Parts: sequence; C-alpha cells; structure tokens
Amino acid sequence: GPALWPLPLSVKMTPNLLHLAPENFYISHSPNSTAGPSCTLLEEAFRRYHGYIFGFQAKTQVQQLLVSITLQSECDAFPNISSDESYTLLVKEPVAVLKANRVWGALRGLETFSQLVYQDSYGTFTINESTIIDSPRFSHRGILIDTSRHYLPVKIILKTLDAMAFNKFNVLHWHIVDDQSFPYQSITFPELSNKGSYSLSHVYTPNDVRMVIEYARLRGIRVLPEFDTPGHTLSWGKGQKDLLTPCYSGSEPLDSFGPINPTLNTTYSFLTTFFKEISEVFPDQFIHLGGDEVEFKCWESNPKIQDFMRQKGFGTDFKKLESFYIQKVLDIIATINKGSIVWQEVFDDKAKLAPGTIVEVWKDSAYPEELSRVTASGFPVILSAPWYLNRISYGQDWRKYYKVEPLDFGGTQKQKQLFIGGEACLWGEYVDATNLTPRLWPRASAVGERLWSSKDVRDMDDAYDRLTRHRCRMVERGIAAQPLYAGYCN
Amino acid sequence: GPALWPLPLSVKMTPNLLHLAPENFYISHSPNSTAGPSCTLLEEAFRRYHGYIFGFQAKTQVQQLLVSITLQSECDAFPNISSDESYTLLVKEPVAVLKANRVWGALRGLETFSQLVYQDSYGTFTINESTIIDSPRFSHRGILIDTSRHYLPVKIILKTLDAMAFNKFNVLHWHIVDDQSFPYQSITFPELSNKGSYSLSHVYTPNDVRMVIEYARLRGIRVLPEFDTPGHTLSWGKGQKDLLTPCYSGSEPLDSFGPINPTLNTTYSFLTTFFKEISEVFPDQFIHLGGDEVEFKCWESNPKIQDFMRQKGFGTDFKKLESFYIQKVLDIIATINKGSIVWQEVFDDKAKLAPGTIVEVWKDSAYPEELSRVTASGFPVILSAPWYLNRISYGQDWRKYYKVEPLDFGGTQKQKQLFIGGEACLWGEYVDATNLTPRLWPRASAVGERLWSSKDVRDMDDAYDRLTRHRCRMVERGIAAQPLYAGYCN
Ligand SMILES: *[C@@H]1O[C@H](CO)[C@@H](O[C@@H]2O[C@H](CO)[C@@H](O)[C@H](O)[C@H]2NC(C)=O)[C@H](O)[C@H]1NC(C)=O
Ligand SMILES: *[C@@H]1O[C@H](CO)[C@@H](O[C@@H]2O[C@H](CO)[C@@H](O)[C@H](O)[C@H]2NC(C)=O)[C@H](O)[C@H]1NC(C)=O
Ligand SMILES: *[C@@H]1O[C@H](CO)[C@@H](O[C@@H]2O[C@H](CO)[C@@H](O)[C@H](O)[C@H]2NC(C)=O)[C@H](O)[C@H]1NC(C)=O
Ligand SMILES: *[C@@H]1O[C@H](CO)[C@@H](O[C@@H]2O[C@H](CO)[C@@H](O)[C@H](O)[C@H]2NC(C)=O)[C@H](O)[C@H]1NC(C)=O
Repeated sequence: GPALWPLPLSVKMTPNLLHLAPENFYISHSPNSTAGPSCTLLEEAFRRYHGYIFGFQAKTQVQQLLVSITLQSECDAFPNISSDESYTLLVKEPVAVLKANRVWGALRGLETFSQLVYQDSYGTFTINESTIIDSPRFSHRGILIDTSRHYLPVKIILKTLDAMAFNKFNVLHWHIVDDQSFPYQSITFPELSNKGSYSLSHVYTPNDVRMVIEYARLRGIRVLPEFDTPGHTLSWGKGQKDLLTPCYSGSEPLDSFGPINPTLNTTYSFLTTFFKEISEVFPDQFIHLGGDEVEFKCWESNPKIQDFMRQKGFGTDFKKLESFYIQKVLDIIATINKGSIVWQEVFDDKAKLAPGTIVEVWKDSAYPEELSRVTASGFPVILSAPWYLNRISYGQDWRKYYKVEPLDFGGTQKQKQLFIGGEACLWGEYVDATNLTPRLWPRASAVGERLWSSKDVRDMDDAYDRLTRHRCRMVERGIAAQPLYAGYCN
Repeated sequence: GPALWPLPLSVKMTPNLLHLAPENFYISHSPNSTAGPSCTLLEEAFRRYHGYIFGFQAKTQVQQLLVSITLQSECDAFPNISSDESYTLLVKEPVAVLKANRVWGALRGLETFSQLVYQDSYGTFTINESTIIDSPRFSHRGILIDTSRHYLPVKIILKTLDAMAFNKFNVLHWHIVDDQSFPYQSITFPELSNKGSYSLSHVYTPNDVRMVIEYARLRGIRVLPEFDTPGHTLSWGKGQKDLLTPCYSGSEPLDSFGPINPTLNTTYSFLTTFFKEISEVFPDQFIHLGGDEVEFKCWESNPKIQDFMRQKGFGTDFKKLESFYIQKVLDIIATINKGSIVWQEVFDDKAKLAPGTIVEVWKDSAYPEELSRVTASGFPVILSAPWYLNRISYGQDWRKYYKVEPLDFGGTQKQKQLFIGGEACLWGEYVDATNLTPRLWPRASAVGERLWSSKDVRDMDDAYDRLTRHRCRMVERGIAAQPLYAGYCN
C-alpha cells in the first residue's frame, strides 16, 4: 500500500488497481497548462520524480501523468509566504491528471503522486484510482539549520532541501553565522569571512549562496537568512574593528568582547551597508534579525556605554538599550523594502516594532501564553519552541513533536490567524555532516505533518504506520533518515 | 600536534622534530621478527596504515618503521582474553622501531604510531622523537551491536570493526538474534532464519559470518556471539515448533507465545544440536547465553508448565525454573568445551554456575554493589551498566561515560582482579545503518580510553582536546563520528 506523508486534506481512494510500466510511464505537460516545456522548475521535477518512482491487465495501465498549471505559473519566480501550494490529483487510467493553480502546487502534487505508488511482490508498480485535493494548513513551514557552530558543505544543504521537498517543508531558515564562525562571504566586507570563518575552505561564496537559493527555488522552498544581531556575534568582531563591546572589570579593560556596541555611529553605518548587501543577495522578502539571548554583562561593564546610558535616561535598564539597537536595525530593513523576523526576546524586552514584523517564539516556558501576548499586540507569529530538535532524547520523541497543536492558546478567531506556522530547529553545537540527516529526519517529519495536515489528523497508530513507510522511502531516495523503532525496510 | 587515544601507559616525548616523506616512507618487517612476509595480518595492516597516514632538513627523515615480533607471533591464530597486546614504539631517525611480543601488540602499536603523525601548514608530515611503552588496563573491551532489532549489513559491521581497531577495542559482542528477527542462518536448522528473519535478504550466511570473523581477527578483535535464551526468543518460534511457551488466560489458550519452554526434552535436544553448531562456527572461547529480562507471566499461565512446577517443588517461584533452564544450557556449553557469559539476572536469580563463568553486569541500579556480590562469589565480571549508548541524551554525554571508574566498588585486591573489563552497548531498537556510526563514535571512545588507559588518566580538558582531534581523524578515515561540540576539522 501507499504511505502518504503529510496526509493530504482530502483523500478518496477506490479499490480499483492500476499499474505503471517503467518502460513507458511518463510525466509531461498537459497541452492546456500555462507552463511550457520552457518550464525549468517543472521539467527538472518531472525527471527527478520519474527516477524516484522507479530507479486482468486490460485497461489498467496508467500511461501518463499530465500536469496542468491553471493560473499564471510563477515558474520564473521565487516562492513567498503567499505562494499558492494547493493542487488536485486525479489518478485514473489511462491518463492521470495533476492540476494546480501554480507551479508550487504541482511540486507538492508530484511528491504526493509518488507516494501513491507501491510495489507488490513481483515488483509491479501499482497505484489505486483515487482523487486528492490538498492544501496546507499553514504556509510558513521551516527547518532551521546552523552553519556556524559547524560548517555544512553545500552538498549537505542541498540534500536537506531535497528532504524538505519530500516532507513539504517550504522554508529554509539558514542561521548562517553566529559566535563560533562567520562562513558567509561578504562582497562589501571581505574580512568578516577572511578572519571570522573557521578556515578559508569553510566559507559560502556568492556562488555557493546562489546555488543554495536556486536549488531551493526549484523545490518551492524559500531561503530565509538569519544574520543574528547583537548577541551571537563573536565571530563578526574578528573582521570588523570596533564593532563589538570591549569587556571591562571595573576600570580594567579585559581582552574579551561582548555583543555589538549599539552606541557607536560606525555600528549602524556598517549594518546599513551590510544589510543592503543581504537584501540584494537573498531574494526572499524577509530577513531574520535574531535578537535572542543578549548578555548585558559586558555592556553594563563598559564605561563609554555607561556614559551613553545616563545620557539617554536608561538608568540600569539594559532592555532599553537593546531596544534602542534593534529598532534602529528594524528601520534599516524597512528602508530597503524588506520585512523582518525576530526571536521573541525582542518583543518581550519591549521593543517598538513596525507592524508587519514577524515574531518567532522559541522559549519552551509557557509558550501558549507568549503566542497570546504576541498575537494580542497584532504581530504575525511563528512557533519553534516545542520543536528544538537539537535537544535529542531516548525513544520516540517524534510523538511529542507530532502531538503539538499549535493553536491551543488563548485568543480570538482573528488573533489566531496571525499564527502563520512553525519551524523545526536543529541548532549546530552537536551537529555536522556526519549526523545531521539522521538526527533531523524523520523527527522533523512529525512537524511537517502537523504544519501541513488538518488539525484533526492525530491518530497515533496511523501516524506510526505511515511515517515508518515514509521513512523507508526517504532512505530509498538517499536520505539517511533514522528508524522510529524496530523493523526493516524493503 | 598528536592526538593519542587511548592515551598510552607511558609516553616520553622530545622536542626533536622528524619528517615522513610520502614518496618514500614505508612499513616493513624487521629482519629479526618472528613474523615473516608470510604474515597476512601484519602485511595487510602495513598497507592500510600507510594509507591512513598519507592518502634544517638533514638527518630528520624517518625512512622506515620496522616491526618486530619477539615471541611466537600468533599470526595464524585467533585472539583471546589472554592475548598479549603490549608493545613498545621507538620513534627515531632514520629508522623507527615497533616491537611487540605478539602480532596483537603490533596492531595496537601501528595505530598509536599513526596517531603520532601530524601535518603542519605546508602539508609536511611530522612526528616527534618519542618512546612509548603501552599495555591495556583491562583485556575485555567490547562493543555490543544488535542485528535483530535492525539488520546491519555486513559492510556496516566491517566498518564498525575498523572503528574498533582505531579505538583499541577488542571484542565484538554480536547480539545477532532476539525477539524481532532471527538473521543468523543455521546449517542444522535452516528454518530459524527462513521463517524468523525479517526477509530473505536480511540474513547472515555462513560466508557473511566467516567474513565478519576473519575481518575481526585481522584486527585483533574477538567475535563473541550472543544467542540469548530463554527470553528474547520470539523470532525463534517461527522456525522451531513447540519451542516457545504457549500463553494462556485461565484455561483459554492465547495465540501469543512467551519464553522458551524449559520443561520439554525437545527444547534441550534442540539447544544441544544448535549450540554444537555455534561452537564450530564461532572460534572464540566464549559464548554469551544471555538470560536477561525473562517474563514469567506466560510460563506461570501455562498448565503443563504448572504441572512441572508442583512436580519439582518449585511452588510459585519462577526463578527456580529459570535457573533449572540456564543450568542445563550452561552444561551443554561446558560439554563442547566452551566458556559462557551471562547477563547478571542469571546470577541474581540464584542459578548455580560452574566456576569460570563470566557475568555481565548491565543494570544501572547500584551496580558497584552487584560488582561486589558477583566478585564475592568468585566469578569473573564485565561491566556495561553505565555504558548503555542506546540511551542518548542532549549534550556531552561522553564525559559521563569517561568519568566512570569501574573498580570503585567494595572488595579485596583479589575480588577486583576478577573484573576483566567492560563493553559499550548499542542496542538496536532505535539504531540501524543510517545512524549507527555517529551515535556510537566518539561516545564509545570515552569507554575505549577508560578501559585501556591508566586509572589515573582523567583530566577532562586534556581528554576533550585529544578526543576532538581523534574524532576528526576517525572522520578522515571514513568513520562518520559525530562532533563533541562546536568547531571544525582539517
Ligand atoms: C487499493 O486497491 C486494493 C485492491 O482492490 C484494495 O485492497 C483490497 O480491499 C478489499 C476490500 O476493499 C479486500 O477485501 C482485499 O483483500 C484487499 N486487498 C487486495 C490486495 O486485494 C486496497 O484497499 C485499496 N486501497 C485503499 C486505501 O482503498
Ligand atoms: C508573492 O508572489 C507573487 C507572485 O510572484 C507576487 O505578486 C505578483 O507579481 C507578478 C510579477 O512578478 C505580477 O505580475 C502580479 O500582478 C503580482 N500579483 C499580486 C501582487 O497579487 C508578490 O508580489 C509576491 N510578494 C512578495 C512580497 O514578494
Ligand atoms: C614536538 O616538537 C616540537 C618542536 O620542537 C615541540 O614544540 C616546541 O616546544 C617548545 C618548548 O619545548 C616551544 O618553545 C616551541 O614554541 C614549540 N613549538 C614549535 C612548533 O616549535 C613540541 O612541543 C613537541 N611535542 C611534545 C609533545 O613535546
Ligand atoms: C589463547 O591464546 C594462546 C595462543 O593462541 C593459546 O595457547 C597456545 O596455543 C599454541 C597452539 O596454537 C601452543 O603452541 C602454545 O603452546 C599455547 N600456549 C599456552 C596454552 O600458554 C591458548 O590456548 C588460547 N586460549 C584459548 C582458551 O583458546
């Protein structure tokens, strides 16, 4: 049988068995599609899905899958938070039809169609007459990866994007820099990577970055960069002088450095020129600014910064200085026509945010109540908090992730519509190429289903059954996803 | 610099720098060795170590490493609990010398020698004049793998044995069968695997088994089979009729089966013929019989078995019947001239064990006190309890494993000499090819050092430093061992 994951909104199976012959089944454009043979996204997806599927017998052969895009295709464009991913799939003989408003929905449908196929004993490719109409519950469905704590070669990022397609994720939250290393190669500031990277072959070139973004685009995945300020910036200091706060002990200067120094005009003119470059390089609408876990110790220790605090009336409240900072950075982003996402502390520590500004809730301390507050104040929200997949544990933790119901928090029908989705996060301290893929999948698939499927989809026995088979399939396709429990594939 | 792991007993470094040239350094026999060019074990080890190492300049070139075996080589033989693994290593120009009593010690020394080499910036292979004299603290240093909960292809077992060599482990505890599947292919009982395996390509053939054993032997590793009775035998029932206990509810027979039925003469004549085959197939001295976690529910529910209990005077004490069973199996093993290892329950539940019988302590509930009791009664003991590496957790759990001091239990100098070592265990419920290697290494390396190195070797900063580098090396050699924490290799 078929393992669908994520389980589509409406499935209508019949017991009518159809067959696909490897020597002649193929996927092509409907003559009525708005996308042509000119469509690179779709053609490459036809080829790669033909591969996935393979590499009384009268009137039972499905010869073709025809793919029809109904509205302007968006074939040439980058996906975005409002990209229409809906499709319908009509599996019948002799010609199955996949129909979608846009390119994005057909990529989804191709995956689902591939999941409908199954071999019996003899190795006959089999699929049931069925009709599927599908669309996602939420539209921001993210994986966070961290390429600072460890560098991830591009290949592993590519493989992760493939896995994301298979699971219908659509945002790659690329936490590209942080304390330990700055691998991003900046054209306007070559020295950030030159001095901040682990070494000169742990770098992402403009070509590497172009590659990740196009490879994502071809799979209907947005690349959301995070360049976390003003904490988590140790590695930035190496290449930009006078950017970080010099730490002091009383009046003795220490060799150590703290967060970015929000009191200097050279800080903001650096950030202005830096984020201009980010806005040109990453085509997504949103830039993630970070703002998590700022340590005040070093700021409050610094003499010139203490001057700046009396000089503003901030007293001993270092939340106001952190706010002063992030507000200035928020303006920088608005000025070059992008949107901003922000870890919850920026909101908790009482910064003043332009409306439109997305807030990401990560702290697992009564997060429903954060979701309440954030939505109460009018701001779109995204949840990662219960999906910190760096935090491993013995056993079937996939259930814990799967059982989350993100909208079980206090608020109105309309507060709740500001919840635009979720991200599974795989912070990198303990993760690199050697262990990424099996740590991430299929644990993140639990999150994929919860974010795509109906609220009502919750049966644990049925989830286990479908996820065991989906995981076996991921492995067939070269994604080393780990087991759920005892058993075997083939 | 060099990362030694495990840290040898005595290292004496000088600051005299020597160089190895890739175009001409080579490893060969000392003309005074008891092993010849006829020695397969050593020749293959020379070749593969040459690969690992590579693939004022007067009087600084080390041209050769010469390898001298001093006593009868044991080149043709299988290692065993008394195999001498001691060696000494004299690194000097122009000819370094490795000298060992036996083949086993030279394999160890070759690894250590390889760990002494390091590249500087230009890519010059560099090593310091030094003198190392080394031997293990304990002689049973095991990895447990479980090929029932998941099948592991031979290749992954081979790769694990390579990793074990790199870490100076010397026992592969092959928990080959269990409840979920029986992959072992028996010549005298073809139906165990035919009906008990997951499928017919999740099997270990006599050729696969020969391969694992020889590949182990060539690396100075013993293969200790465990064929766990009488619990953990569900999969055995499929191919041997009337072997398992039929479960009952009152007088209603259930479809379900429990442990092996210790009351039938067909049970022991099966076991006799089965373990004869095991003794011929696996050349190691010891067979692990299991005896862990027997559930009595089903035994006590069975009518014929309740007859057997009144008929023995056992009352309601199902420990005595379990004992009656394991004692009979112990005799079977003694009769075909092998030794037996046994999970602690066999000892706790008050079975009568021939002296010589090794007891493995696994329960993490006051295990020092188990070590006391077991040694008090005269029995060799092995510890796994604090090294259940299936039980993952967030963070640097390698420290927890490393900080164990196994002889911190009550007893005499002579009780303590019955502690012959340890095993890191990677039970398979959550583990298969996709995730084995990074889950196991380098976490098991913590155990490798504790079992090889001096009791005194304990500094955590120094362990972290050497283990980070050893782990980077494991990765260079194609063992995908996971990170300890943030950072980079090369
Ligand atoms: C896909 O088609 C197959 C074959 O028609 C369905 O399987 C059969 O279902 C009937 C009841 O509807 C059973 O009596 C048969 O024993 C089933 N198996 C086979 C191999 O013939 C199958 O259920 C269909 N799938 C779905 C999800 O409806
Ligand atoms: C999100 O996606 C759509 C599709 O790319 C964008 O809107 C369309 O843009 C094309 C030109 O590329 C126009 O011809 C259409 O008339 C647009 N339709 C609209 C605005 O509804 C949209 O701008 C994208 N959003 C962001 C923020 O980039
Ligand atoms: C291996 O030899 C090197 C080079 O002699 C040693 O490194 C030098 O040690 C001296 C002090 O003994 C320092 O003053 C130098 O700065 C060191 N480094 C270099 C690159 O010259 C190294 O310590 C030796 N290794 C050990 C473990 O003794
Ligand atoms: C453990 O190893 C040694 C070496 O193989 C075994 O003892 C030697 O065996 C060879 C023949 O293969 C003899 O020529 C020696 O005289 C033996 N030396 C002894 C007994 O000290 C030993 O038997 C092995 N132990 C087991 C249990 O197999």
